[PDB]
Amino acid sequence: MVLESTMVCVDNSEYMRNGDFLPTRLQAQQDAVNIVCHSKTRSNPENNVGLITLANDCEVLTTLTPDTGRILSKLHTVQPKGKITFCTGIRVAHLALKHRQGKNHKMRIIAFVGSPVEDNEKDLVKLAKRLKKEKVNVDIINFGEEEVNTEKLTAFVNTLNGKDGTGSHLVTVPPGPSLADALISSPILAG
Amino acid sequence: DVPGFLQQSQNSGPGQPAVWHRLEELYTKKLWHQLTLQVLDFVQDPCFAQGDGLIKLYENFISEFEHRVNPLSLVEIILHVVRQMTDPNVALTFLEKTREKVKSSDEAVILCKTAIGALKLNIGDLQVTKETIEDVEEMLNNLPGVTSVHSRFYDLSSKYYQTIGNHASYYKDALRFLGCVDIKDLPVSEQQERAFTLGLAGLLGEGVFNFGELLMHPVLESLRNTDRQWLIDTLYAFNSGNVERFQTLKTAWGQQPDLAANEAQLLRKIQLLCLMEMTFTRPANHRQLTFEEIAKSAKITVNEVELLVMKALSVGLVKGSIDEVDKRVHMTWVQPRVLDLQQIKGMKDRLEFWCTDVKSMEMLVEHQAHDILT
Amino acid sequence: LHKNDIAINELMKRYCPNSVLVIIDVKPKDLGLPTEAYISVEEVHDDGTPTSKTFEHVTSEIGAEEAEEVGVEHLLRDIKDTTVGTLSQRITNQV
Repeated sequence: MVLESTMVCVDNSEYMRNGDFLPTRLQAQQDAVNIVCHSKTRSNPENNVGLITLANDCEVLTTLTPDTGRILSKLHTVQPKGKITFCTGIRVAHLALKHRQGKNHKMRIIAFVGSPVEDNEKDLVKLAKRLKKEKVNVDIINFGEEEVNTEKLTAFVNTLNGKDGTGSHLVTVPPGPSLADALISSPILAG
Repeated sequence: DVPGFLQQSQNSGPGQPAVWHRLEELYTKKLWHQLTLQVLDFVQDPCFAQGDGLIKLYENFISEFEHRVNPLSLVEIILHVVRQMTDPNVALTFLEKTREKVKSSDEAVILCKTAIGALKLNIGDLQVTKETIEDVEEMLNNLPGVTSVHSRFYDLSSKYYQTIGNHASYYKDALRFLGCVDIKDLPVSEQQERAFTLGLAGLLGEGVFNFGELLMHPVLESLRNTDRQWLIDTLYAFNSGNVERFQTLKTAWGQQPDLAANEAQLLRKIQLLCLMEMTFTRPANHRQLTFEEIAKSAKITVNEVELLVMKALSVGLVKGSIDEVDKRVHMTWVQPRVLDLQQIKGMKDRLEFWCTDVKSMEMLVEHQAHDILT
Repeated sequence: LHKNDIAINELMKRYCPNSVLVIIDVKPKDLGLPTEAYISVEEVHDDGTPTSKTFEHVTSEIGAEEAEEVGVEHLLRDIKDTTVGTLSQRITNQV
């Protein structure tokens, strides 16, 4: 089958609990993680999935493992503190990709961003240049918004994404009554 | 009540619709966090505090049933409510309601009891308030050392400093206030009276002998540049010691109230200063001294020096015991405390000398020792 | 000693009880005691600085239980015991 590693980042902030959009969509995207990890389990059960947040202090809840049994139990106690962090959130994952068991597995990291980026364009294009240098697949997913959806983020993705052929895809979800599951299941990255 | 809110939201004063536009926009967007931010920005603005009685209660209710945003903001705005209305009667009921409404995730009970105590710091209650204050400071020894809550606690200790009961505690907390300083963003005009009552508390503080610790941190002397130098002069005089009684007499008669009864006590406090300074003056070259210099500097007779050194041994800052028969004065271990420049020069000097001596002896001995023994 | 070490030790401060930190050298060129035991506690600062994790030095000694002494002594066959006398004492008195 397909050999790759899956890294999912969840937003522990209070912006996910807002009353306009979904009623604490954290559980919804949790169910998304569940159905996509069960999908990967059905396809290639030998894949491991790690879990960490975007907050200031990076704390791994569960190390990468093929068994999601205890992971489902570790999906709780999100510890709703902090706001957002980007750079070290990347450096705690992409640099930690070398701690995986199988060396034949491809590097794949996604993210759930529910908060505005505090970092300027410089750090963005630099980190994008780094990820492009080490050649790691990155899928940008943003749940909820305040300011304009894509402004510098477009150029960010374009500069971050190399190998136009069968490369990474950008996921942009607008406001709506529908869930995020079938919406993030639309690209080829899911299933 | 959302569709019914539009009626009283639309109608407002002359300048209110300016912020009310963004307010109603964030209200239609149903953003609770942005709503709270807009509320704090509204409170930050110098409102007339007249027709805000409705929006205070409205935002109070909203903050009550939203169960999302940090309740501490609700505590702040309800403190503004009890500040504007000045009604301590329903204040207890409101605070109790806020304590009962909030669930248990993180503990805000420290700031809640801080607010309760602060409102109870009036002439109504004293002892029990001090007790629950002790409870508050005994609450969290854990990681949240942000000290902001402890800064509000320092304000509580200032309201406690309004009482003449304990001068020492406010100074011990003033050290914490001296160490928790962040930036200059806060008004200097307030810092004038702050450093003023700080100077008074430091001067009248019986829990401290030398004032050099207060003058040690650069922020105070940097913030006192605008203020008159009469305080800095006598503080630096108390720091470097007084060889003259004229200036300290001038600062003794400088402040009329409450300084008269404590004047002699301050004299008994600073009489040890010349002692510790003179015993910390010469580290070598005949440490042995006499009461002549002491009586000359402190302008006191030979009869009171026994009671003077008796008090010196009563405090416990000096272990000095003189075995003399004929008239003599022996000195002992003393604390450098704040700083000395000549003792730094002497430090590096004696240290360099000791080091090169140990090195010289080591090389000298080991020279033959390695050859004839090995 | 890196600044991140407080965050590294914070994990074992949460999950486990209070942890002791030990600092050694990568190259044994240090003649002094290579092992320094540092306890992790929160102490009240006199200057008034915010409360943070502070490393306090704790005295330590290097020793073995039973068989480890034998193993070391056998693997070395160089170092000597206390051996009260002239050379053993004068070596110390020199170095």
